[PDB]
Amino acid sequence: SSLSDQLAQVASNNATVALDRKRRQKLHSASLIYNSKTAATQDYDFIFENASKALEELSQIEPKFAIFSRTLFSESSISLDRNVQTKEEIKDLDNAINAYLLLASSKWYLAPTLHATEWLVRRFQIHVKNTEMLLLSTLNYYQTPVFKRILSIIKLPPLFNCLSNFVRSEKPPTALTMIKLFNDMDFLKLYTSYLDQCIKHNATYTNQLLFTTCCFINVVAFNSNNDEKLNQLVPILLEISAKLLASKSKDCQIAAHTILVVFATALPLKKTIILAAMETILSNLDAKEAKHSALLTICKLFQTLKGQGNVDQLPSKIFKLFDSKFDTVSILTFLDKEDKPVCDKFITSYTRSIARYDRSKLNIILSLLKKIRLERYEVRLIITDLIYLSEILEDKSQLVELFEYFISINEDLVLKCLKSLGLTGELFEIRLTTSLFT
Amino acid sequence: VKQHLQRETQLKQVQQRMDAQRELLKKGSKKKIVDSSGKISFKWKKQRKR
Amino acid sequence: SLAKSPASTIQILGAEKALFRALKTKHDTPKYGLLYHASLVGQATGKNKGKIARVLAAKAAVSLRYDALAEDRDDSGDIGLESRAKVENRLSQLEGRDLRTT
Amino acid sequence: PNPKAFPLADAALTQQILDVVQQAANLRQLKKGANEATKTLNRGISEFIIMAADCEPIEILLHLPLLCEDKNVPYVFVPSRVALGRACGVSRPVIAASITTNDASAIKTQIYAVKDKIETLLI
Amino acid sequence: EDEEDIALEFINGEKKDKLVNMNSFTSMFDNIQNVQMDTFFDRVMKVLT
Amino acid sequence: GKFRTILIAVNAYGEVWEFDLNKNGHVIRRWKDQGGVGITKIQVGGGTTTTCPALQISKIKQNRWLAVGSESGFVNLYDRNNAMTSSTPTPVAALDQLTTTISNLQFSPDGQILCMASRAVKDALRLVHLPSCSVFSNWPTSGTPLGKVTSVAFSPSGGLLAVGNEQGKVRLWKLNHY
Amino acid sequence: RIHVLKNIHRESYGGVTQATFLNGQPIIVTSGGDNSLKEYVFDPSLSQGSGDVVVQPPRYLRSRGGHSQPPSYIAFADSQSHFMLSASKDRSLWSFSLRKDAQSQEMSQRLHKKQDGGRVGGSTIKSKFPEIVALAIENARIGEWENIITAHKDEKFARTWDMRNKRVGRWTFDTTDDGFVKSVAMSQ
Amino acid sequence: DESDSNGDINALTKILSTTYNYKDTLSNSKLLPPKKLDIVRL
Repeated sequence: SSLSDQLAQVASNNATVALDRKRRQKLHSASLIYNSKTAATQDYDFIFENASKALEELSQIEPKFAIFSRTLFSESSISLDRNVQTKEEIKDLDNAINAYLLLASSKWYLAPTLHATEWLVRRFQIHVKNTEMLLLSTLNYYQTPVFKRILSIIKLPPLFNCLSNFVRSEKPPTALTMIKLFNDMDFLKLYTSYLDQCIKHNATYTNQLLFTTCCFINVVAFNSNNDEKLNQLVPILLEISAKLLASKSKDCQIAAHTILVVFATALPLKKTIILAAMETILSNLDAKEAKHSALLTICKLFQTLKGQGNVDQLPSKIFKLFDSKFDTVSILTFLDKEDKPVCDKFITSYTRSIARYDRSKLNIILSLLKKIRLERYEVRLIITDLIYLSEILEDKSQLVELFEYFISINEDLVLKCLKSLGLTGELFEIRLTTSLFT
Repeated sequence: VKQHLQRETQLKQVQQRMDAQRELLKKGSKKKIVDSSGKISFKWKKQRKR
Repeated sequence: SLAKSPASTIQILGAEKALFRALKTKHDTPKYGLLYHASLVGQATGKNKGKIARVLAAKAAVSLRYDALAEDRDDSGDIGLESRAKVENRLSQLEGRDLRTT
Repeated sequence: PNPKAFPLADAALTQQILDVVQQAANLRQLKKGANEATKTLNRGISEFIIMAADCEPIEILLHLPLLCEDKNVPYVFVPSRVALGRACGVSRPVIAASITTNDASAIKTQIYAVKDKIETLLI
Repeated sequence: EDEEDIALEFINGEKKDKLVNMNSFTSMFDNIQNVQMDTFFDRVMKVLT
Repeated sequence: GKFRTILIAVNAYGEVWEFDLNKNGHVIRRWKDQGGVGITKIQVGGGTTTTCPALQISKIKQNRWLAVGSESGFVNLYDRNNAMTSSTPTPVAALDQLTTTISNLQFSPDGQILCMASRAVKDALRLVHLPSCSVFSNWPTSGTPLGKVTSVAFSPSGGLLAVGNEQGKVRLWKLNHY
Repeated sequence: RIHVLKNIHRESYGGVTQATFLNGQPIIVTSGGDNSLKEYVFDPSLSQGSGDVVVQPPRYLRSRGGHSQPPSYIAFADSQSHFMLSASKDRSLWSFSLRKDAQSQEMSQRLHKKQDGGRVGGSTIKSKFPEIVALAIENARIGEWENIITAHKDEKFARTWDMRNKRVGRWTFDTTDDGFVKSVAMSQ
Repeated sequence: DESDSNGDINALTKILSTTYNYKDTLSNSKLLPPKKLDIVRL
């Protein structure tokens, strides 16, 4: 390698060290508020007073900010220099900085956040040393001028290279630039680690979740014509969807619902994966908007399926979990809803699962089949299952009522089902102990 | 008034010739058709503008 | 008369001096006229100002012909609102495009 | 169709109009769009005007009959703007087309026949 | 009946669905400011359906 | 064991007649192609067609799809189940991928593919997935030797596609799904 | 699961028979029954703060190889007995050094652009040439133009190769009577 | 840290751990997929 390349590595290692007056000036002029002229003349005490006032206001707004007054915004931190610390002490300081940035991500629209983050910018050089966490925490605000100020004073990591032309520019980054930023796989791994930390520490909020959901959905849409890129996108996005579903936050759950719906529409997934995602959706479901989104998600996920086991009944555990979460009258009023997204595959699988397991809501099966319009293959599968159930079950009444309904609508399909099963219509009349045929 | 009419029709013929050449400059498949009288015409292919 | 004028006239209305000196001296014509003071053209930047002027002149011609020639009109400006929505879609597309390489 | 759309032609006249429009499209004797039809009416270089009766709202088209009555130019209504656009030879629907004037045009006889058939409607 | 006739019933069963292309959700960035997550989900479902 | 034969005839305007050949050729119905100018081709698909016939009377099925192809390069695609009622029906899709006259319309025996082709220019063949009504992207390709496509045939069973062109070549492809 | 490297070794000869991480190194040495010995290395992460979460996939470092099937044909490439040419039934033509095994290299089958400017043709899923049944090599014009002719099994043309570049050349020599190539020869 | 030794939230994580190919191809779905075609020249 070149001597110049090795010296470049040396310079990158000793970037923040103020080895003389000019380096001190260049490092200290970087600020989120003041210009370079004022910033060079300011000392640490003045910035510390303003940052302590800002942290007092931040603690009055959010009480969790008061824990940082003993560790980062204390009076002892004025004389703490990073470069004379060891690696363990720098690691502890980095953990504290990460926790502060995670907590301060939501409040960046407030004025005290900027004045309090001045102290971390100027004492602890986070725009040089904690750059990635700063960008990931403030990445939602790319319209706003505070992100412009961060971009102006910041250095860029390797993973943030789509923003290289938006440094020191009046025009903000665009939505296409953010999509191109997210479209990298390693950036997605870094961002899913960040979201894992946010979900683990309960720091997710609505503007963040809307931004990440829109970016993930647009990444899926951009990769929709490459099946290899989509196949690589399966683990990252489905792990982060599982983690968002594990959250207690209904906004996190709705974000995971959106990701699952778009991603299932873009890529035809295995039925095992669809059923496992449905189990994960149904497991931690406790809020009303989450239920409303989750039912539509389940209907769309089942409408996606096109394999041989397409219309097959649910497994017993998943069916009982669905029955516990979503109730019969809720299914009925979901069909009464005027919007009514296409859900015939899920409704038919639900009907066959009811006939397999419950054995007591055959009139509910009748009501569902009256309210939804099913296709011939689905009706044929339902009719065959009901014929088997008529052979098994001792009581015929709940089933025979369904069978006059099936004579009323598509009688010839019932005849062909009986012929396929080897039964004559009069033999089925003997089975039902009632004459139902013309 | 008659001279105004003559200038107007002369400018009309000039503009028609310019517009014919400006249509040749564009994008399409065209065929040169030479009449027996000697007039030069161009006929375009039956193709729809994308 | 403003309804019977086409959209290309409505774009350059008020810039007749520059328009006709350019048309008489074989120079470049104005990109816009009185419509430079509409709010949407102001939101446009750079080369997108002429594009938004062209789009807005076309939609203004549509809305203004409707506004003059309709026998039955509800005085709500719904045609104007739909055309404004279309112009805002076009403006958002033009502004979201960037020229520097990422 | 809208009552303001007048004169609307029948199926056979619509056939002949759209055939002549296709021939003019192949010969580059056609102007597409209400703005360009307005320009040809102003400049006096239009044979006749074809307008699509299913334009919504129709008042985008309705300024053209006034200009046609002023400059004494025949105009006609055909039912479908999709049909008019496909005859004009473009991938977009077209609500107004203008047949321009050319004496050396090979389709002059067809243009003048359809023009007379349109004028009988305007009588 | 035949298994071919049953397969034809499946094939006539499948109906039209909207597909995802690259410029399907680019306009969603305009309105992520004040709206809620359920409203975003409704917009996404409207695009997909 | 009983079926009826319907003749579906289209003129250049777009008006479509349907005759019942069993009832002395009297007219069942008449309707109009939406958009509809310069129509060259009409073709049903998804059931027993003249391209793919039945091997017995019980195998006769109705056709789900109808396609109308014009001089402009437009193909209007009608779903018959909804289009038999309107007498001025709306197409499910209008395809403008080709810019020259539609001279070949064909369907797969299942009707999942519509093959539309033009003999006017080279390499003017497109395969359309139904019911999504979407053109396949990866095929045909810039290096596909279609030529000036004058004739198209679909195999009844094998899933083969035979394309005959102006150089006299008939090239053959197999769809691996079939 | 960090990563999956698919088909680094052929399934028929036994797949990955041995793979060993070297001690303290981000280098794994792999081998299989197909006469290959490869190495893969892990680059350092592109993230500074994240690190262990964001892991780049392993990349190919270096390998040694040979024929996977017995050689169909051999020849000596020069008078110094430095190098041999060997074509095998696994459709590979190799150059093997008698002086140092590192200098052995597989002749590249990447085609050239046609002189007229037309497209070459053939399947986009690229496969190797049919097995070579005959070979002729003359080093009188090595470095100037093609100096190897090979006759391949069940083909009606012969292929030329350049030994200086170690790659297939730009001419295919036809039989012009609709027959398979049985013999090749070259002038001195 | 760990030894391996009524819905569960870990179902998706476990199925992602198990399967390596996520797209469904062995089902023989007999409905033709929309945008990509499997076609070979004879």
